[PDB]
Amino acid sequence: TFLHAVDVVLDPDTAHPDLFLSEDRRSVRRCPFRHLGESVPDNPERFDSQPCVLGRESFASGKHYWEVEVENVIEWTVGVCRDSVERKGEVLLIPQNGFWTLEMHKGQYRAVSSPDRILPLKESLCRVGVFLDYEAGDVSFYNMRDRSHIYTCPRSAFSVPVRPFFRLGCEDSPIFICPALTGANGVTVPEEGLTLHRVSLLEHHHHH
Amino acid sequence: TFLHAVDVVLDPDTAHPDLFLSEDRRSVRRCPFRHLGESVPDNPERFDSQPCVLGRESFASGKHYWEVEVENVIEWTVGVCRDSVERKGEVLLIPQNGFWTLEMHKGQYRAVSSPDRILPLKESLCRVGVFLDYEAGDVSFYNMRDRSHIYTCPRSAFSVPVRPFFRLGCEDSPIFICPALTGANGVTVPEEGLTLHRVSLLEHHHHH
Ligand SMILES: [Zn+2]
Ligand SMILES: [Zn+2]
Repeated sequence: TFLHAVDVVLDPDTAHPDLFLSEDRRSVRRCPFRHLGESVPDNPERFDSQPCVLGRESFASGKHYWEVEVENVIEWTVGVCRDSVERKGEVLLIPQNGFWTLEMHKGQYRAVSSPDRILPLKESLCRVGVFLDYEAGDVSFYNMRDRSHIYTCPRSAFSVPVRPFFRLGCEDSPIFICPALTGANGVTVPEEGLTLHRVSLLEHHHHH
Repeated sequence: TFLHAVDVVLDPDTAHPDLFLSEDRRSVRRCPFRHLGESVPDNPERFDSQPCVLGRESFASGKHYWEVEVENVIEWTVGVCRDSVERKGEVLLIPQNGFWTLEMHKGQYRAVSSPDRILPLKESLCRVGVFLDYEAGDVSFYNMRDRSHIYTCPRSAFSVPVRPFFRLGCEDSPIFICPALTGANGVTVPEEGLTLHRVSLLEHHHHH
């Protein structure tokens, strides 16, 4: 019955080597330059060619959703994939291969990353909802400005656990995976209440 | 751990008699005129003076949130209350009486319905999130345009179950309680997917 508002954190062991994750692993950009790191170049979990990264959490049942900020990113993909998807080479990001996606490519939105399913959106998307109903075989996408439906993929027998999926098709342009709401978690609330609480990859550059 | 994105439906047995609920009990307005109905004028669950209505579901544990559309409503209150709150006469809608609220009154937003806690918001709110962390004693409010925090009430020992709470301080102006996202639930998904799916109290009037 209950819809889970997921708290998505990225899995750095899946991330293509050109992706730079925030310290909190909740935002990611593709950087043109290398950061000297501790990370294995080509462990089997890692996407080696497609500039992709997965959420750490997998879902095997139930209803789940999360939201992604994509303003100022010209090329991106969001959605869900099987935990078993192929990671190596020029993987086709299509349902038949275990990927259920929404893409921005060359100023258009494409259902299931298909040049034959251009979605006739009438505004630039800024915050996209990704929705999963596992048993119903449903991956759906929402415009979170007005909570309006964008697309539901053809219904699928997922069979294995699925994970949040992300692709960055352009450089120097971060996406932000919106944390689940937490209220005042961890924060002292004064006797009159806590007002307008505020707690970035936007400042990451290579011109130091 | 998990945040519940609640699907809130109103309880008509709590609603002040001047409130008119949509057929699906997910939106409400205060109407100046009577609708000939089947409803008891003054059952003990019903607010008799404060123009208020509760959600049907109560929460005794965990983290929960829901969202409310309030555009074009000049006077409204949203929040959480104890299931045990007083229903009769001119109840003071304050924490000490079991009400944790955010109010729009006379062009200002007021924390806990207090004329002494005017919130310095810099935009007109359109969609408000109401958040509960029961064990942490937390009722929080969010601006869902950008998922920004507005206010957390002083932390409270709720003790008994709590319910969604709504007040309509003006006439002919509906609030819409946003349904939990459902993807394509109940809807046939064509072989190419389902595109831009669309499924009102805005048309309710007394000039027939
Ligand atoms: Zn960099
Ligand atoms: Zn009416």
